Amino acid sequence: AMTFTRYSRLRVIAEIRNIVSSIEFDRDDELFATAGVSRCIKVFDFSSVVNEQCPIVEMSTRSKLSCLSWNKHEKNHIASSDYEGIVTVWDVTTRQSLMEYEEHEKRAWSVDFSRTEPSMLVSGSDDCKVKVWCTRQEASVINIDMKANICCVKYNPGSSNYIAVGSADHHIHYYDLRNISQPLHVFSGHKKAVSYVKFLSNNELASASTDSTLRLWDVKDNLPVRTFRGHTNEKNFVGLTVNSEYLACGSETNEVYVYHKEITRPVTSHRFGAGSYFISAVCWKSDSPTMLTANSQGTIKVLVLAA
Amino acid sequence: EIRRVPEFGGY
Repeated sequence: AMTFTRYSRLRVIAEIRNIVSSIEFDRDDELFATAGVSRCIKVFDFSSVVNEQCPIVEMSTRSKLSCLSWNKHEKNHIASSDYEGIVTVWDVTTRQSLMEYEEHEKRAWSVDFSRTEPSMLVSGSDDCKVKVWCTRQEASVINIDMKANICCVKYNPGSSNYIAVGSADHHIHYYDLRNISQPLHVFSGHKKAVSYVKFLSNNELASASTDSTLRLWDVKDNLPVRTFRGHTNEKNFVGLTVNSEYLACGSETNEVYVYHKEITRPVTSHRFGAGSYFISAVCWKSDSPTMLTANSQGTIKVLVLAA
Repeated sequence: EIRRVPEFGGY
């Protein structure tokens, strides 16, 4: 619950030396994948990266990628969302696109595979729609017409009935997919678009916004909890990743920031290393102090919180 | 610019 006193720094344990828009671990934290403007989904072996730097899979795409989400049951399956609006499910062993969902009419910023109903995935787009898909069906299962651009959609980790939707309207819309006529709750507090939403647990939701804050919310009792400050994020998608205790995000200062969920100012930060670069993607290795990070130059680092 | 977050200010 309170391990932050153990840590003062992030150590670099590996570096792979354009923009990486997304970096994500597979179901077992064995492989990770990167994707971005270069139209190539690259899969790396985490253990090889730490011990040694060539990807073990490279899948070319039709469009720049905005987001990746690995399937939580089918080890080899990974979804992507791209700038043409296409949501694709890939098999990293065969390299084939298994599904190409094409209903979005503008760039899709986000895709997320459900942890608990692993054939379900959700996407959000500049077309102001949230779409829920099932890997066994070609047509969307659920469509939510919203009023503003959707930057991020994330399933609750304990139930596929709930999604958090981060909107350009500055709010987080929390839906029960069993009745989409109204969200369960809409969380106001951010002053700019909500670029990411991520759950620490079934009841704890975090968000990032281009108001240079992260925020923590209680989705059991629909309460604001805490606002986190220190990083610079006024313009770009700079990444958000959370686990049971920690939030990490990028910064337009080319720094990674780590917050403990109980403390509003950073536990630590790391300068990536003249130029205006930004951190563009982050991903914890589950509840451990290890994290993947990447920036707008395409550099990837494996970092670990340390004393 | 490609990773700029959208801004919305309509109805």
